[PDB]
Amino acid sequence: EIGTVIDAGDGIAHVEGLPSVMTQELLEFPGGVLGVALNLDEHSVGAVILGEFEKIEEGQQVKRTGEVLSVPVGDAFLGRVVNPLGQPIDGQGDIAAETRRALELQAPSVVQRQSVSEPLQTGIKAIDAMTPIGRGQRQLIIGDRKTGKTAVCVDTILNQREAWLTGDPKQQVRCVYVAIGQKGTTIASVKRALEEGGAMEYTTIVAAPASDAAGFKWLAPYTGSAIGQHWMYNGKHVLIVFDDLSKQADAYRAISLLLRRPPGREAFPGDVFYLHSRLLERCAKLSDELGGGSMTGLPIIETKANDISAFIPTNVISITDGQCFLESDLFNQGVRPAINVGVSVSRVGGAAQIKAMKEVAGSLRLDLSQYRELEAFAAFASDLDAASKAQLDRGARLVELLKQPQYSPLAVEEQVVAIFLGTQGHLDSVPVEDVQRFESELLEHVKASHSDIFDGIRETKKLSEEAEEKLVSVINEFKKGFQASDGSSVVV
Amino acid sequence: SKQADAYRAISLLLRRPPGREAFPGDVFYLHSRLLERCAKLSDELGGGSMTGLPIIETKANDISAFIPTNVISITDGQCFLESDLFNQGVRPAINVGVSVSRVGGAAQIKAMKEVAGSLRLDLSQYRELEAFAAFAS
Amino acid sequence: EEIGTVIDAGDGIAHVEGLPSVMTQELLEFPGGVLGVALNLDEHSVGAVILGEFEKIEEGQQVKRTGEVLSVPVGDAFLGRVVNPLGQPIDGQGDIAAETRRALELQAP
Amino acid sequence: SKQADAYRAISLLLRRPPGREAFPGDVFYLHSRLLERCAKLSDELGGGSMTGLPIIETKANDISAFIPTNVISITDGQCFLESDLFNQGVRPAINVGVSVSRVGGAAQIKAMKEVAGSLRLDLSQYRELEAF
Amino acid sequence: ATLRELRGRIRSAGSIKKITKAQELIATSRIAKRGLCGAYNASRRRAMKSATDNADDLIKALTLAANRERQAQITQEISEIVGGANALA
Amino acid sequence: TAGRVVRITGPVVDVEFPRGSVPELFNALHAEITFGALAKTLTLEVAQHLGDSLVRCISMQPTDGLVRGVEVTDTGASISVPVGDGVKGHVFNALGDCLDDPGYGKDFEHWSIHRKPPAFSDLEPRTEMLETGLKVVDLLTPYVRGGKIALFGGAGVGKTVLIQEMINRIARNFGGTSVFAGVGERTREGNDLWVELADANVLKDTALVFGQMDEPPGTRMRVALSALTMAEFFRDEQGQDVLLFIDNIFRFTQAGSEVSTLLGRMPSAVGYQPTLADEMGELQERITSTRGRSITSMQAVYVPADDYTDPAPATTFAHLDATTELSRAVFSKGIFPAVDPLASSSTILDPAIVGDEHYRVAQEVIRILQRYKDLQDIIAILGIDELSEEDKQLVNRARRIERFLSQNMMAAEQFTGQPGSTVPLKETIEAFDKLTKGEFDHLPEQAFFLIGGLDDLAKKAESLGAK
Amino acid sequence: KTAGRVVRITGPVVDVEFPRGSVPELFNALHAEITFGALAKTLTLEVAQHLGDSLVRCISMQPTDGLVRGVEVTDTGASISVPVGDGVKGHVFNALGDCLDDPGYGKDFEHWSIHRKPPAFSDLEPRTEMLETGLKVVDLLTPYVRGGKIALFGGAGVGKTVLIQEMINRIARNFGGTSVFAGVGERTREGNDLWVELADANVLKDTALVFGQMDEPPGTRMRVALSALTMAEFFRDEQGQDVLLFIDNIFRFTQAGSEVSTLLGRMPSAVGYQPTLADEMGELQERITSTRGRSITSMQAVYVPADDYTDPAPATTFAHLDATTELSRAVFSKGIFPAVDPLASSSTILDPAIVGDEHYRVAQEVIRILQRYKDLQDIIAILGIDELSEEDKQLVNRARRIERFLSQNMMAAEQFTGQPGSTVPLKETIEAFDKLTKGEFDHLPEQAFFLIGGLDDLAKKAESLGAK
Ligand SMILES: Nc1ncnc2c1ncn2[C@@H]1O[C@H](COP(=O)(O)OP(=O)(O)OP(=O)(O)O)[C@@H](O)[C@H]1O
Ligand SMILES: Nc1ncnc2c1ncn2[C@@H]1O[C@H](COP(=O)(O)OP(=O)(O)OP(=O)(O)O)[C@@H](O)[C@H]1O
Ligand SMILES: Nc1ncnc2c1ncn2[C@@H]1O[C@H](COP(=O)(O)OP(=O)(O)O)[C@@H](O)[C@H]1O
Ligand SMILES: [Mg+2]
Ligand SMILES: [Mg+2]
Ligand SMILES: [Mg+2]
Repeated sequence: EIGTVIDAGDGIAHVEGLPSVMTQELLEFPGGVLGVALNLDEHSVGAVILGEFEKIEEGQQVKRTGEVLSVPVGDAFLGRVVNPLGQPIDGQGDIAAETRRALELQAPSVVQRQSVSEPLQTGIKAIDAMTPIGRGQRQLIIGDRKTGKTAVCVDTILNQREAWLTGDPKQQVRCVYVAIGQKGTTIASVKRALEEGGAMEYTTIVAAPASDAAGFKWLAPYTGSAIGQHWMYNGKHVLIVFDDLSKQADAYRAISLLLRRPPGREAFPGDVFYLHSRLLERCAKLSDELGGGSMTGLPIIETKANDISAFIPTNVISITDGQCFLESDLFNQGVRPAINVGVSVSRVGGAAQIKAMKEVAGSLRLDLSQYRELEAFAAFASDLDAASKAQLDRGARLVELLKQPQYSPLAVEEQVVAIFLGTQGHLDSVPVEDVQRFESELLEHVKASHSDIFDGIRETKKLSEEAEEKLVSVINEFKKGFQASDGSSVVV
Repeated sequence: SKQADAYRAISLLLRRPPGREAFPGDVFYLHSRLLERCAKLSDELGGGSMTGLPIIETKANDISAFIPTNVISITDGQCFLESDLFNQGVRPAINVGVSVSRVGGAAQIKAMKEVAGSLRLDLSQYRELEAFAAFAS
Repeated sequence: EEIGTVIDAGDGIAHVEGLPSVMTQELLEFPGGVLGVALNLDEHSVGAVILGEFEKIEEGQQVKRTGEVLSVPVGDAFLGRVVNPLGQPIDGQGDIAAETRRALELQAP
Repeated sequence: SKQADAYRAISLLLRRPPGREAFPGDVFYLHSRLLERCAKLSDELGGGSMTGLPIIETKANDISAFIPTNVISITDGQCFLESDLFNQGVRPAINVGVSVSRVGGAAQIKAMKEVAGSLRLDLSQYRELEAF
Repeated sequence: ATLRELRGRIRSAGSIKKITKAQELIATSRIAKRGLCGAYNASRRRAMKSATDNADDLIKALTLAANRERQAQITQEISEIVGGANALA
Repeated sequence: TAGRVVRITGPVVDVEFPRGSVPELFNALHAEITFGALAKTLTLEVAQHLGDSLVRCISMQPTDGLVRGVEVTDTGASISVPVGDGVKGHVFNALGDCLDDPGYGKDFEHWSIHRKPPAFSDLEPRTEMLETGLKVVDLLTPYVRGGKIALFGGAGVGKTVLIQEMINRIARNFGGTSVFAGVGERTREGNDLWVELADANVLKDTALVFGQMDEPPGTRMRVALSALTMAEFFRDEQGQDVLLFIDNIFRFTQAGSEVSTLLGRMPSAVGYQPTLADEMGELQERITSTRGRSITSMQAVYVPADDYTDPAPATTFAHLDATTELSRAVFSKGIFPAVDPLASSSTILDPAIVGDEHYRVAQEVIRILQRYKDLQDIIAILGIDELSEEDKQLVNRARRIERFLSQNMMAAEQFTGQPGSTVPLKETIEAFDKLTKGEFDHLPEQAFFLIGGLDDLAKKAESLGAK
Repeated sequence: KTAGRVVRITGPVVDVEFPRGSVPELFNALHAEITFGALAKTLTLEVAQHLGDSLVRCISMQPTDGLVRGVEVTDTGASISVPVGDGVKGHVFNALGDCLDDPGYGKDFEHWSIHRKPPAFSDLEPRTEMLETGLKVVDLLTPYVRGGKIALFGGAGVGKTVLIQEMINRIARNFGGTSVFAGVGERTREGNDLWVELADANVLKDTALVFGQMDEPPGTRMRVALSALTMAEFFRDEQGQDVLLFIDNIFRFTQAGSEVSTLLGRMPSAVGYQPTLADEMGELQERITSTRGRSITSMQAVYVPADDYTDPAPATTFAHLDATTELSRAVFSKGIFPAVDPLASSSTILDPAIVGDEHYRVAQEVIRILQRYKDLQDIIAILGIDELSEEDKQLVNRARRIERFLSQNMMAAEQFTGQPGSTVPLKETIEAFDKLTKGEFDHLPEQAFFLIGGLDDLAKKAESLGAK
């Protein structure tokens, strides 16, 4: 069966014939071009061209592969950059594919899963303590441009370095980074950041730069999802980042409009929500009978003018297992990461944290939300009561504590100790302006003199009573020698 | 409002050209035709009458929407009910400042007209003076 | 001569069948001294935007070519005169001795 | 502004999908190709020139609307008359802060330049000073 | 969302306006007979008159923005509706 | 006498039949996908009669792999689901297939998912209060036994946590059957609910029907009808009290709007299907209690973009007896449950049913909160000190009241690490009456945050040092 | 035979029917003749779509006025090509490659197609070398990248073109490589002024000008950028030069694309823009990149419609830029030049790993102070600075002084004020802003910081105002 291109243009084609073509089938156009059949009617077949559509012409012969969209999958994809078809684009040679995997495969059923119970440490105090991410969770990194979303995702990928070095498949996390509509040099810089941190040893990049046709930008998240799913169904743990899904939505809208499907809100196709939802429901925590593997999703959404009420941001927020709002106003204030505490949450909750972090950070998010509310309320108070003053001081110290620079991941034990400092009142004596330094210094002290606390937390996942008392004693002893910038003693 | 929504559904399913808020071009005609049958007949026709009390449900107290605008234009007077007054304890929560009856005193008995003459002035003046309740001195 | 026929007309627009040699942006005469500009040309008909009294345009009317591409008269005679966008005097002071005709869509320097 | 409204009417009657404020996508092309023909010809072409004085009606002094911004991006400066000054009695009601002449500095006799060069920004700042 | 935020800001500014006007009148009465004084520390009647005028200006600007957003929302809604209808035409 | 596929555009399939064999509307048709990696049996619901013996249908399963001109078999009846006590304790999809035990229930009685609502004569209003144990719900939004309850709110404000809390507080001790309908929600949430019900031994009395958000629009539209059919069988045949939980009902409307344009319908306002209110009315009027037969329905309603003026929640509002609107502002202030006391309502919150004291206390609380909301902006700009002494007292009272309306819920233990608490109605009324009288103005407002009753208030106050 | 004929003419878009088997390839250049005396010319059409039944839809590069149905259309066999080589330097070309200042020039040069694929991913290298312009605001808060992509956003009349001229004066003058300036949908008189100014400054001999201005059909307005990019790409790839590429204005390319899409019958996306907006922008931008070992330092002005930064065009353009400088109407109103929005503007190399710890610290302190000032502005508009706390009053004074000091007297601004511009070294900028943040200059009047250079000019103007 050979069809004939009856028309072409703008990355779309209409082909007559091929009566036995399947929906979403992969068609071959002359010159090695590939298309995907989306619209099927008696008149013709509508196809989206996946690349170099300038070579398509009326009357060309089109063959049907007989296979729906699928991509190669295997461990050989680690450390490689590929296009949404799995073809390498880093110029390093062929990739040995273990097997093939269709892009449209149903997500694990409600009975094939188990509750998310394993932490996925991002190394970032704010996320790990306030909006924890478990393995099998979908956490949305949403915010304006230049708010640090890619920074958060790249730091999360880098923080898996130690887990990868452990060598235990139950601990290792394999990373897939899908870049959609990104400038090529930005993808190159991301790859450089992963390589300098030795993260490409266990990372695959699916790249659909803005130069690519809308088909590649629409498919790239599904290609990455299939590549991650191959590992997930083999007992591995996968973390997948989509940067961004709004670019996917734009590309899909372009494809749908060119195919002349009736649009809806903001000219988007009626099934854009279905697109994103069925993409993101494949990130799951499989049951023990299926190997116990998981895929953790980190979709990234860019909001224009902090408008989270737009169509795609609203859909993606409603889809994921929690969101991590980043605000430019918070970013400029020095709150880095600029996570808006009141609106950011994780629906997995404490189940995604270790016991020690759960105990230290039990009510941190609520405490900070209430602190922000009180700070807004008491903006122009002429004489505050004692309880309000204490709450404001504690909240300011906590806000200072949650600040963190870029490319500076913290081990789970160090984060536990820092949050213990913050929430147990040991920072009340320290001036706000010094809190950060104090925190860091104390960690180093515990690293060089009382490392047994870190080892105990890391091996037992719990802060024992004896360990807690020793930590308090060490905190006070360090306070004795600590030098505050203002000169005030931080003892008692 | 629900009748207008149902008629809009019917019209759209009939592929009639939509306008503002997807309503057809004769939704105002729908409501005006409905509400102009409430009349006060002359004595030659028996002197009967029918009084209309249409209800409109606004969203976010938006009286400038399409159907509310049409119905406000059609009717002879409006009673605006506000949830803010309702929560304040004012119940029925009729906003006397903006509610109006173009028929006016012609629809009141003499005693009611006499007693209620000063009520409007007093309420308007009270609304003006509201801000000074803290400084009675 | 070439003559077309109005195949439909409404709200300031008309469609004329025929006129195979009509240019783009050409001026067409509809009966009663009405004028139109041919914006859309296709194998079926020509879409003309009417300029003036559109209410005098009827289906079946005979439409004639002018041979000019949306031009207007130009010359020193226009000083002290009031004209409509077609260059026709509306002050009621008689004809205007136009030096020549200039097309409206000539490129800028 | 009324030409833009008429062209929008024509385009909508042609069932051309509109954009911002229901205007077509080529309304900017309309105004820009109109105003690019007001030029100062070179001496080779005779040295003649045409000076354009397009008028635009804003709504509530909103110079950030679509057509006003288009024309501002087309023309060589604007003389923004604001209703506030006009009603106060200052006529002509030129808004000193907004009004500007991009290519007007050269086209000015020596004395006028020497006298008004300061005056311009002096009034521009004295608006702010009088704000207090 | 922008329209709702603009309406909220308009009501906020209105409440500010009434409270400032009441303070101005009370200050006038007290003159005839806290920090809301304008620049005494760096008078309260002058400061409250200025605050009420600024609130009036802010309310007018917010109302203009809200009306612009209302018109834009109506136009965009009609654009989507007519685009769908044309697609189905 | 079988048809064949003619057009395929996503979840909408056109099928041509021989003359005289055109299936009736809503009939279930079967088509086969034979592709190795995606072999399956598509179930198509006849949605439109296009003429010329063509019918437009919605696919319940994904259409990837479908081929034009393939055999389509007409079953002669609408989508049917198993009914009977056997459904209790199992998980089903929109088509009635059992998930926890494939092939189970194939022999039970099968009821068509499309049904008419009860006759107006049979309908009879319900006014009995349903005591939950949450201060805010019990006081300001009393729930009706056998009535319709909704939990409105945007994304991530606490609708699902509140649904789980109500399952814990109502279903656990329920003496009748329960039906949960997970309409277009997260699969992880479905698994969590299944495991939770199994742990609490309440699954044996509960029937679960799940249609997830990764399924085509057809499943999301018809899963609610399937669950409602099971609930209707329990109400009408078994004649026992039924608990019906739906989460999220808005997904039904959203799926309806997804296929609207693909079905040839012109879009209504806000890109909604023109038949939004009609479909909503059919589905919601099928959810009701009849004379002598009680269904207590609790529905989580998603409010798109926190916009309560959106046509979907606005249309939904008319179908409810009690509504709890969760607010993004309350949520961001850290108040949980994030109920907006001023926007909530209950048809039984009048003196005739709840009593004079309850009504008086609720109205005073509402008035104080409204006044505090009015003074919010003045406080934000000019500061509190510029308010009158009465206004300052009211502001403090309102802050304490809004903190006290918060509570530590049992279903929220995994989020705060704090065990939940339950407050009897009389204690709630007494405590809020004391609050509105200024009896606790001396205690810090922080003492009123995420506690239970007055004993917990005293414990927290003495922990903070107050008394 | 093999030549098609016109069947439909709807504005710049023309449908051409060809004999079976002779249908031209997409983007091929066809030629048609308009013979009417006034409008006589040779239309160059670009094949845009294949409509089927041997029909092709093409975009006209010249106005189609006077074109007649059924006239002969001849296929050139190749897409639009433009001259390349050192010869192009010092001459003015249009979108089609025709030399305007010397007609017939370049017909003998090598000709390159204006449609090309972007460089392969393996050939891309991130760039992080700072470009010292000499402006305080740019150097401090959004340093430019050498070999990177810089954009200037802003509404109508905020200083996009003046800033482009400033950067041409500060970068192109002392440049050992080649420059290409692409005027895209801009004022023709602005193009003439740029031509004259580059001739006077002696920079023209090293610069190639390509002008498709406002009074051109949308096809030309959307293809002139591709022509100039082709010239720049030849200079980058073949001659191994460091190429400067100035584009003014890219939003005009997007808007012309929108007009063409409307004329092509495509269904419109949000705000009436073309469905392929992001894809066309991606192609054009990704062609502008710098490859490994070969540097193109591009600088594009982006018009923001109705001052709406949420508009789809700039919204999509944002992602293609290493450095972004957003010009604000609010800043412009205050008379601050350049009218840069320090909070909105950004740069990818403003991190301590590239610009050093001191520069990053000073920039972040300035940004924090300005953000706090912006947050306070809402109370301030109502109640002056009088109700703020002492810390807030001090911060507001510091922020006002900082925002005045971010303004500068620019070289290109002399024609508007007669004041010669000033250049501030990066070290002096960092020192001065560190002092400002530390509060050392809080005693000077605000006007002392308005439109000056470094610390010496600050002292001179403070003396002129009777201050320390
Ligand atoms: N925690 C942090 N501390 C300091 N700087 C940070 C931090 N996170 C990000 N940045 C900086 O903020 C800028 C934006 O970072 P990033 O690229 O991650 O943001 P984004 O939101 O993904 O941006 P875009 O819209 O360009 O994709 C970069 O300069 C990055 O170095
Ligand atoms: N640094 C400056 N000093 C003084 N005046 C300036 C300065 N920059 C701009 N202007 C004034 O602003 C006017 C507009 O500047 P410019 O043409 O560069 O803006 P633009 O953003 O390119 O505008 P448009 O959208 O109209 O093309 C200039 O003509 C001049 O009047
Ligand atoms: N009682 C509570 N205490 C603390 N957090 C809560 C409570 N209820 C809800 N939340 C938070 O609200 C978020 C959304 O919860 P959920 O109800 O599952 O989503 P939705 O409200 O969209 O249905 C969760 O991440 C959870 O942390
Ligand atoms: Mg990013
Ligand atoms: Mg939920
Ligand atoms: Mg300019």
